[PDB]
Amino acid sequence: VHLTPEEKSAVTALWGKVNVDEVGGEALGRLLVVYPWTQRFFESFGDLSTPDAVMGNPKVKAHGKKVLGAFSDGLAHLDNLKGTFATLSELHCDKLHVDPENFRLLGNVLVCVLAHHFGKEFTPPVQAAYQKVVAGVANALAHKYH
Amino acid sequence: VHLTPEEKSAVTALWGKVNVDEVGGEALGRLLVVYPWTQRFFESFGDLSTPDAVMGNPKVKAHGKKVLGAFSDGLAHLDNLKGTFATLSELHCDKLHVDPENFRLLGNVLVCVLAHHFGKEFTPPVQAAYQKVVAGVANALAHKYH
Amino acid sequence: VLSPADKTNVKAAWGKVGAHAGEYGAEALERMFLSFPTTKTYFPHFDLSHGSAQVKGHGKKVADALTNAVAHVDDMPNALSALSDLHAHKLRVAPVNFKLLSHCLLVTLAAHLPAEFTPAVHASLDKFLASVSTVLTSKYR
Amino acid sequence: VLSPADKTNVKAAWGKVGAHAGEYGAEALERMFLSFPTTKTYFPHFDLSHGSAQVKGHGKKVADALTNAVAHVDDMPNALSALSDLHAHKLRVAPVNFKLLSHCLLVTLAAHLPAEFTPAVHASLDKFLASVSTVLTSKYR
Ligand code: HEM
Ligand code: HEM
Ligand code: HEM
Ligand code: HEM
Repeated sequence: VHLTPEEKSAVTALWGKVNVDEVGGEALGRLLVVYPWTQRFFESFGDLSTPDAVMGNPKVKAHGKKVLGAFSDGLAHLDNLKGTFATLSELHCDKLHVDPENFRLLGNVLVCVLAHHFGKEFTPPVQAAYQKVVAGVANALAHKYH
Repeated sequence: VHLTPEEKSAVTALWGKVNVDEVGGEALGRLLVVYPWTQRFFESFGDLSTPDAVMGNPKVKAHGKKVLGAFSDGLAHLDNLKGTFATLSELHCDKLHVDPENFRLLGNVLVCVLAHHFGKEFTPPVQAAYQKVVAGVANALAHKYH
Repeated sequence: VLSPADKTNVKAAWGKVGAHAGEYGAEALERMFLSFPTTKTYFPHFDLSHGSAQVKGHGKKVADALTNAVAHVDDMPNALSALSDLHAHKLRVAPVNFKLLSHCLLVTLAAHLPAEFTPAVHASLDKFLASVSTVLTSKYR
Repeated sequence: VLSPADKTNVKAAWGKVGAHAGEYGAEALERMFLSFPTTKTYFPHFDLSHGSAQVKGHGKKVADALTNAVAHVDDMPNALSALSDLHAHKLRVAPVNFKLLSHCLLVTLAAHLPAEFTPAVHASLDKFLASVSTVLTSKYR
């Protein structure tokens, strides 16, 4: 219903070259820069006064590592995305109160980061594969909301 | 996806009072008046130049009747919307070239029509049930696009 | 932009709303929380039960702000300046949610205005709520 | 609104595109048709095959329009008047599709401008494309 075998292979191969902590810190930082309203959950993270401040903020980087690490572990279960992220869905809805729209935006920022990081290697077909992935992850994270 | 039993009862009970032919014409006509761009799929229907012309256009009323009739039949298969609309999904993509984003707008317009026609009886909980339904039908109708 | 006909339709429709604006405001919020659960993520500090005084109070402010917007339809950005500041820098509601509430406000008006919610008025009201939304998110970045 | 920094950021990044206008435009279109298939419903009779002259030609028109907008960032509504008439009255592309194309254009620029695509420029380019999209859908209704 989503990824074809060639698409899964493409996602897996590219991801095998990703510095998860690095991409995570960068995607979260970019999310907070490009869509500043997402800063609302991180006032306790300190300085987010400018883009350089956000990107250089240690707590923003720390959080991006956590977020992308859980995203990365989920790429090993592209056949059970809803189940894989169920407990994080409940958590984000029941305790964190994070609007699922934020997952969709982070998803697209991740795609822009991957395109910036990999250049031409991030071909249109590879992008389409990753678009299904970020949409699936975002849908799975939003599934337990009530 | 996944209406509760109370929602299912609410959906069925309200629909027993709907004049499918008329409500369909009203919803399709409003879709064309409120979101004018949707008129480009009805190039051959005649006068759509003004609100009164759209709302009184017989081909619009007739088509609204066919459209809502298919939605109506789907109400009998709420647990299998994708399978129920697979054939029409393909038709709408391969032959009609209709952007599925319009299915969502029509669903919202139908909700406004039911609210306008039924008044107070279209309570917040009945609305919520119908919101689940219309998104499920829109999703089912967009499912076979490629 | 809002045409002379749209502004006329809006004023007439909201004029019929009259003193019920606050009650309709709270109903629109209730409709929103039940129809689009994710919107509740912005009010974890609220009792969101049917009849809730918190929802009634908030509904009253939302309605009053729109009444003020209608009264300044030709000069809307300034009338809503403080609310734009507030939503852009404190509340930080993702833009998509304004579309959910606008839709629920339309549904609320439709359920209460059998006579005035004509196709033309529906169109004008939708444009009006979209412009209010645009204004309220105009300082986001 | 596009701030002075946004405009500076946009002019510099887009300036870098230069001669690759039609190439980047075609690639953004291909990225959209592949990632978001529903967008192909607006090009039902187009030869959408990889490297097709039709997509290359349309990509170039799209990028030249963007170049025109950047050159007149201070007054886009006027600079894109004909284009907004066309999209509003003839093409009638549902508004959501502009976000899809804008995202693919951003992805395209990211993949081709390693040096220039900083977080700040990323934000400015996103604001710019949203602003162009708003202008192109301003006469819809
Ligand atoms: C790919 C999407 C995402 C994944 C898989 C993810 C994953 C995680 C994980 C693994 C945690 C740790 C929770 C714990 O320690 O029990 C977490 C916490 C959290 N997440 Fe998400 N998340 C995602 C996106 C987001 C976004 C977009 C936001 C909001 C902009 C967000 C806001 C939070 C917050 C506020 C916390 C609490 C952190 C703290 O208390 O220090 N998350 N997330
Ligand atoms: C609840 C969602 C919808 C349902 C269930 C539905 C159902 C149908 C059905 C049953 C037909 C009859 C086909 C035939 O007899 O051959 C049809 C045709 C058509 N539909 Fe849909 N439809 C939906 C929404 C829409 C929307 C929102 C648009 C466009 C904005 C659209 C545009 C059309 C067009 C252009 C035709 C062909 C009309 C003609 O030339 O006769 N439909 N649809
Ligand atoms: C028609 C669009 C809207 C209007 C006119 C509006 C107006 C306002 C007003 C007047 C207030 C009170 C300001 C004050 O106390 O100083 C407010 C507060 C707030 N609004 Fe918005 N709003 C709108 C849409 C939204 C949406 C879509 C959401 C999120 C779903 C949202 C969430 C809130 C929140 C969380 C508060 C704080 C409530 C409290 O703590 O009492 N608003 N809004
Ligand atoms: C950044 C946004 C966009 C820009 C700058 C843009 C620009 C243009 C221009 C310059 C033309 C050529 C007009 C002429 O021949 O004089 C055009 C045509 C067209 N556009 Fe748009 N456009 C945008 C987005 C969209 C979107 C999102 C869609 C649909 C997914 C779309 C679908 C079309 C179609 C179908 C045509 C007609 C092509 C043909 O028949 O040759 N456009 N656009």
